[PDB]
Amino acid sequence: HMVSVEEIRKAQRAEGPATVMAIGTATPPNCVDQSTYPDYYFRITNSEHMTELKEKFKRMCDKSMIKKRYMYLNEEILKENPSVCAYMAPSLDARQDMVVVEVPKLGKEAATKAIKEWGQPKSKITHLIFCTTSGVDMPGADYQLTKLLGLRPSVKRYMMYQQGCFAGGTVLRLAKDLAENNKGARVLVVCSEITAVTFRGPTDTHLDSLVGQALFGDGAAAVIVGSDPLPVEKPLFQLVWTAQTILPDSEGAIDGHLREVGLTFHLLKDVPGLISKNIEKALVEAFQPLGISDYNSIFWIAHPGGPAILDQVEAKLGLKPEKMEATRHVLSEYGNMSSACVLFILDQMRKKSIENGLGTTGEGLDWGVLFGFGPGLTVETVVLRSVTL
Amino acid sequence: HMVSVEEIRKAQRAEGPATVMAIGTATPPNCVDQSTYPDYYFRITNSEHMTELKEKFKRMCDKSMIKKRYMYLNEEILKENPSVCAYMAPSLDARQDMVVVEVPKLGKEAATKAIKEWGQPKSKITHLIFCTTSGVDMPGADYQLTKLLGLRPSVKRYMMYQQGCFAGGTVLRLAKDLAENNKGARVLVVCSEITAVTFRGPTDTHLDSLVGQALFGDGAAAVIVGSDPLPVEKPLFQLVWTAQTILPDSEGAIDGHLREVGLTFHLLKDVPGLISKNIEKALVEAFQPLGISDYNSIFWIAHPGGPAILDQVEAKLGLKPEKMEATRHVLSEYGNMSSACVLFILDQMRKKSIENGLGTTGEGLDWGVLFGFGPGLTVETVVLRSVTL
Ligand SMILES: CC(C)(COP(=O)(O)OP(=O)(O)OC[C@H]1O[C@@H](n2cnc3c(N)ncnc32)[C@H](O)[C@@H]1OP(=O)(O)O)[C@@H](O)C(=O)NCCC(=O)NCCS
Ligand SMILES: CC(C)(COP(=O)(O)OP(=O)(O)OC[C@H]1O[C@@H](n2cnc3c(N)ncnc32)[C@H](O)[C@@H]1OP(=O)(O)O)[C@@H](O)C(=O)NCCC(=O)NCCS
Ligand SMILES: O=C1C[C@@H](c2ccc(O)cc2)Oc2cc(O)cc(O)c21
Ligand SMILES: O=C1C[C@@H](c2ccc(O)cc2)Oc2cc(O)cc(O)c21
Repeated sequence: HMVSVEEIRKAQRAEGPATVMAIGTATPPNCVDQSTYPDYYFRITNSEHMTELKEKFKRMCDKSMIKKRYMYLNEEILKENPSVCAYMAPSLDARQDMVVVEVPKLGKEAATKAIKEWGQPKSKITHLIFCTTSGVDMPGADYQLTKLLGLRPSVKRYMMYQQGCFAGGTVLRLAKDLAENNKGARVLVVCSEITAVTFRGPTDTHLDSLVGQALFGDGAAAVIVGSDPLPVEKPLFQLVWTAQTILPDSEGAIDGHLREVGLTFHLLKDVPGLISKNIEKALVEAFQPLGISDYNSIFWIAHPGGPAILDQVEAKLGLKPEKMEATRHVLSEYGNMSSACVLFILDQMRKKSIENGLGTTGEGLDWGVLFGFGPGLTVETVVLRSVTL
Repeated sequence: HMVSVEEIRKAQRAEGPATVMAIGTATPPNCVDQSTYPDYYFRITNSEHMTELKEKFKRMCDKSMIKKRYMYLNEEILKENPSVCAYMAPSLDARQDMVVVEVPKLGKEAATKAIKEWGQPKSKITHLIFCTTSGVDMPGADYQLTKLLGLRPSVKRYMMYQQGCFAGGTVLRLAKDLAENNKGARVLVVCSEITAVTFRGPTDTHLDSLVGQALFGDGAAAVIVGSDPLPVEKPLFQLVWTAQTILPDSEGAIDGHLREVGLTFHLLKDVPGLISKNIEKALVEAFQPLGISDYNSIFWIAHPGGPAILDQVEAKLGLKPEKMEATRHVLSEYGNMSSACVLFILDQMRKKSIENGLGTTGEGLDWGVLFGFGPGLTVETVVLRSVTL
């Protein structure tokens, strides 16, 4: 017969739901204690004379519910790059020189761990999604990671630059379509974030910049996503349904500009209220079609943008305190790692489910939700199904 | 009745091949004559003393096979922004201030034209892909376009930043999977490119930067992509098959770095040779499964990185001179508009096929190829099917 586009389409598409088959995570080695961060930060920025501001920063750090963060930046690198320690000094070239190298390097560590868990040859990776908010370059971090891992030159790449904190949801929403539309496709997904682009000295004029310095940390996370798993692959979660929305009345709530001074951060106090005001509508869109209206009966992964977002969502919906445990655990041990955070939380939930002998990767529950929150104000929703242990 | 993930997946997916249903294009109003550009360029950058370098640049402009380009930048803006006219003065903030506004605005013009051709309500747009190599911001150009067009707030966005010249292929590879995997999905795709980020003054120390000043122009293009066309929709092309690859021995052939001086361009003389040496392998991977080995029997869309790429591909494959007509037409009337170019060429091919009464939107042929070329060195391949006129 003559080959038709309709015959090609039927032969090239996959049959089953996109399935998470591996999760790996990595951090820079420099662990920074939150209890002493105000002293460390005001010292390495030569800002000890700003005593009232330091008291404000101490309250921010004490309320952050962060115990520690990992940071590529250390005292030696800051002494070598004093423009990065200024509040607002031309410093983008110094910051780019760091993150164009370190972002794909950290992503390589996470990716190697995901590949090791998957247990399949890396020659079988057909698609790569690389996501960061930390620097840009051409060719991108996707190309650098392809070279570092030795993936096939014909890997289909999606380079997601300057995305922000909702993009852990965005990469899963993308991976889902890549895996489900392509028979055989195995998608490597990497989110890698390094705060060397946003770190800056303190000022009393832009207190929202200081909130960033209290919350943001470094990390990379990788997942393998595919449809129609082989018997030798080990499913962890299914990706069921996705949505992205812009919240009403949220213009300018979270803004970030890449300038000569690096990545600047603008943050309205309305963000927790905006998210908690709109979250039931997002849950109804996702769960009404599944016949689910009890949000204490699903497992939760929420981007921990800060503890006020988690507290206000929990209070608005009446989530029991157990629901945010995995989310709060990652906020505690790592801080806000922008796009990577919800992937660390998915890993933490699988890990705690195994440790406590629960019946599924979703804390013994069947259905789950993953939320990303970021610039827009954008909300990403991913509906998840757990796998039985 | 308990809904299963397998039942959701079956109801959620589209049936047929991703179909281009509209193409719209837009350029800035300032038309720049290539025959006078060396005198304009050397004057406005205060470089008239560099008489030997100006003769070199005249030779580049004369060989470029470009007649004119459209540029957001004009004499008035350049006099207001002397930092942009230096080879390497700090200028990123002035260039960002231009392109963070102008890229989505030019995108809107193109998108409005695509939506008009499509003839459906913009409320039916489910997915938006925005692609640019010109600036970055949070929220991104995708958010700004959603606001400018009044798209639904729940439009699923894919913000493709700092991609480079191959990404007109990339956005079609992405749109194909979004349209095919999602019943009812209608994907708006916008590529918008503004050279305000790369424009800079001449120096004999970086002759590859001067090549960029001869070739790169501004423009935006938009397509609507969907599966399962309604009877009131009008298909133009089907997207059949896609590939991305990195060419062997091509490391550093095309690089671009975002610095305090704007986007810097590095370009090896190796590029045309690398592309022509590797293009047949790309064609065999695409067309041998379709039983096609005569590359004069398919319609051609090639990213016109420069005339030397097109000349060396044509000579390597023994293409008839007519095959590259639509591609050279766009190069002649618009220059190299990075990711947008191949979409202008698809429009030009449809327009010439109508003007000349050919049987199909692909110059009367059934099968076609679209190539993107850019940093990596990356080659994007898209196999197309035309539609009858
Ligand atoms: C920062 C945070 C941990 C502080 O904890 P808290 O429970 O609010 O404690 P407080 O209300 O005492 O706030 C601490 C201080 O930070 C200030 N602050 C909080 N959010 C701020 C913002 N967006 N801009 C400026 N200052 C802010 C408060 O005004 C307060 O100052 P004060 O003690 O001098 O009056 C908490 O407000 C939070 O998690 N906010 C959400 C952060 C967010 O939007 N995340 C998304 C990042 S993309
Ligand atoms: C630029 C171009 C139009 C010049 O036309 P050409 O006649 O084939 O080349 P010529 O040998 O006459 O080149 C003219 C001048 O440009 C110079 N030149 C061409 N490509 C160059 C490069 N990549 N870097 C530096 N100089 C270059 C030549 O050395 C020559 O200088 P000269 O006249 O002082 O000797 C052509 O080389 C071209 O299309 N090149 C491909 C551009 C490319 O790689 N595109 C990708 C963009 S991302
Ligand atoms: O400025 C930043 C920093 C960035 C980031 C966080 C952690 C990290 O490791 C690297 C980068 O996250 C952000 C997220 C935003 O929505 C807006 C922003 O302005 C920023
Ligand atoms: O430096 C640039 C400019 C950019 C561009 C072209 C046209 C336009 O209108 C806007 C930006 O295209 C590029 C494409 C590349 O592969 C590498 C590059 O370095 C560049």
